Amino acid sequence: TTFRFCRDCNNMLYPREDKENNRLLFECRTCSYVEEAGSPLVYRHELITNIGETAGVVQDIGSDPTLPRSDRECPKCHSRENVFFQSQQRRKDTSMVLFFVCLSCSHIFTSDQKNK
Amino acid sequence: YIPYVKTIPKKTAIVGTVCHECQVMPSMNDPNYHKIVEQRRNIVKLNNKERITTLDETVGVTMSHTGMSMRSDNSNFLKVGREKAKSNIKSIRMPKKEILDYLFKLFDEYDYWSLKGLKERTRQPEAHLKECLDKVATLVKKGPYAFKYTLRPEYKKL
Amino acid sequence: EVFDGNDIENNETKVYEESLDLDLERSNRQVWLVRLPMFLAEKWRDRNNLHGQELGKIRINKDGSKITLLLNENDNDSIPHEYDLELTKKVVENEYVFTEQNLKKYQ
Amino acid sequence: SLMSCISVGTDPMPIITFLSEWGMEPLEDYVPHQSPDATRVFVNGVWHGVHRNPARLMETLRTLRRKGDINPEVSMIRDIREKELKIFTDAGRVYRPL
Amino acid sequence: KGSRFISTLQVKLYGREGSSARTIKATLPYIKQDIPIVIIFRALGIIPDGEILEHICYDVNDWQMLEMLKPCVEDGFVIQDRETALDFIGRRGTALGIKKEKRIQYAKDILQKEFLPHITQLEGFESRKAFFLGYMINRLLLCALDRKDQDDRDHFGKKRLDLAGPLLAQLFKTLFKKLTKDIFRYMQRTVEEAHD
Amino acid sequence: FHLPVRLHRKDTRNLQFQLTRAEIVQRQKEISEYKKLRRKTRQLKVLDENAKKLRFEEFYPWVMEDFDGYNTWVGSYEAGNSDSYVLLSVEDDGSFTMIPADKVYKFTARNKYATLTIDEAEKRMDKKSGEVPRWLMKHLDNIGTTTTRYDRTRRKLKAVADQ
Ligand SMILES: [Zn+2]
Ligand SMILES: [Zn+2]
Repeated sequence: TTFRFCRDCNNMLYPREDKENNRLLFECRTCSYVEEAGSPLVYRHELITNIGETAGVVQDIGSDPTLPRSDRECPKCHSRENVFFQSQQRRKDTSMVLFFVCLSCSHIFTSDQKNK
Repeated sequence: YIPYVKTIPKKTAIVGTVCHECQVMPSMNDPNYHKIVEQRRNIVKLNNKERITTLDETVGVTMSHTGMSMRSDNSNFLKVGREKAKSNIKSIRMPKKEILDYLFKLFDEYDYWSLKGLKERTRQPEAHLKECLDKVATLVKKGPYAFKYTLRPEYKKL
Repeated sequence: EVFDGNDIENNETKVYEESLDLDLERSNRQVWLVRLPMFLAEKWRDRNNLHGQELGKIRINKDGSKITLLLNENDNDSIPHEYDLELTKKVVENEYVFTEQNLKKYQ
Repeated sequence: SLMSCISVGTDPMPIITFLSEWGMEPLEDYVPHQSPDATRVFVNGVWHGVHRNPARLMETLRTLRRKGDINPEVSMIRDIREKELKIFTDAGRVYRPL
Repeated sequence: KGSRFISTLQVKLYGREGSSARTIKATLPYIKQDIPIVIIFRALGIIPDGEILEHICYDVNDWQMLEMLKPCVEDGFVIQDRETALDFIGRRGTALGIKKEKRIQYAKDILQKEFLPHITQLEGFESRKAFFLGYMINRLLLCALDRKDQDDRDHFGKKRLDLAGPLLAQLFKTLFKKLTKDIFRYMQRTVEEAHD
Repeated sequence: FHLPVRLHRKDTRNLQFQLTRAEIVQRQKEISEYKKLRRKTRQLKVLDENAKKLRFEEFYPWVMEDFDGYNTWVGSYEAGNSDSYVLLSVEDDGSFTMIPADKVYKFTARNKYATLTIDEAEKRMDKKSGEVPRWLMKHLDNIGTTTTRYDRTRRKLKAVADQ
């Protein structure tokens, strides 16, 4: 879901319906600014969310001395050095799958063999 | 609309527009370099505050200016009583033979005359000064000009 | 310097002898916003100095992308004579410099 | 514990001044969408500014503390995952040597 | 250093997971009611909703975080300027000593000297207060969405030990404050009662 | 902006019903045409002079309004970098002129979208309805209530030009 913001006053643009064209238009509630919508999606409820699994990865993640090291091979550069950490989602419903960050290309891959 | 806003006019003018934002940083390849680093390092090293001084004099001497001490204070600070108590003087009653004319001339000046001013102007004891005032004037306590003596209507209405 | 508000009575014609409208004459004037270090800012912002003397020179490469400042020899060899002006924002908008001063009160 | 010690606290102002002169941009002009990779800087739990190169700043600060310029009791923590830099100077923190 | 008093600020996320609209309200001293975060943000000088969301969320693609913030803006949509927000904040204040004229200033004073005092207390630091509030909201939302675990109460890093120094410091200040009041009372009595 | 423009210090409370400069000028023209004991013991808290001067000086924020009221910006004092900047001015000769900076002000536009009133806002906040209508502003705009100074001034100016 994308929250478009107004051009003239920066306020968020809520969806509105025009019966003359039966199209989707985003309009402002204060300054009367309109724009044609690019997508027909208006709400995205994610009960089972995969977002945040790899949150916090930075350009210098390998510099962290606490993260463990591994010898698994990165399948994009043929490198053996990498740091792995479990999913960052704290809800007690996630699997113990790992996520490996390569120290040579900053690529993120997983060791899971079920869904990948 | 609103008829009043209480503005504060001033002489203002635009004297330029900002086009470039810059950050001055000394070059690392200068002979004077690394002297600012020492200056910056001295900032944290500095300790402006100073520790409390400890008096090395005999404890008995340091405590001689505390509690019941023979020494008397010479300060003139908040001596309100001394400032005003210094002024004090008595005065003899000017006889009715004389002050009777003084009061009526006083009343002719103003029609609502207070007690404190009357003692000051007459400069007489309030004891006898009361007798003449009550005999000639009356005091209104419940009126708006409460606690002010005024000449009685018998003589005022003349 | 309190004064009336809307002033529907037109009291500004006699109270003030100068135009109250903002002056745009000097608006068309380029300005550079520069942040200075503690040592440099402590001597350039002092009102007991800054009499109009030449504090240095500004050197710009012909192709641009690099700006440096060269101070004079009046620093007493206590601070670097060369500085690098890092352009934090090459394009800047919605920024302006405005001044203010008192107005004549008589007539 | 035997080697446990409790800090006495120091003035945090000199540290804040030092950070500002070393690239700690003031929080007044921080645009989150214009630099979504910068590390926030905290001093005694107060967000004072942001830094674009946290690695160099931490390396400098750590060297300064070891050299004896900053009070040893000062605690410096860099949460790389969270992109935060916390500096604590208030008294009451218990520390031990290593 | 300076006053040694403690002021608590709480940001609450009303409603449960089964609610169709969950809003965030913050508790300010001497206000008696919980105000929406957006209203407070406007009172600090940020009227547009775009910047307020920017102050809270630091990622432009974190649509999940932005979704939970929509109810807040809807609740406080009717207020769209500093003066209206300041008056809305002020009228909730428990002063009742100002008829209506200083009401706007009263709210501004409260947000300056009693809102996040540990940051600063001088005029001209509304941006810092706004940024810190967003950080608290950001931390609240991250936990609410199950990205972080609730802070441990037993984590010793968040605990402080007061030795003889700090303890006597607090006791001495209170006693000294009592001493200063006694000194003033004698001065008032001496002037009024005409004594030496 | 619509010249002339005025930049003065004024009270910003109720900055929606204040007469525009053009309205004041028009009002002047028609006006000319039409005429054609204490407690004696008080304790004061000690406050540093600098803050008091700033408080008194900054009591009335800067207001920038154009002739027609189309643009109305209100400034706020910023202490983050008030005394840490040194402005540089370039003359029309290639040289550079040094001018120290004094203060930094943040200006925000006002009344662009016809804000509501305190009484109206408070009523809507109360449980008058389950939720405010998504297009409440649009509905009230047609009724004519909750207008802007620019629209308010333009109609008045047109009401005079017609005669
Ligand atoms: Zn808009
Ligand atoms: Zn790799």
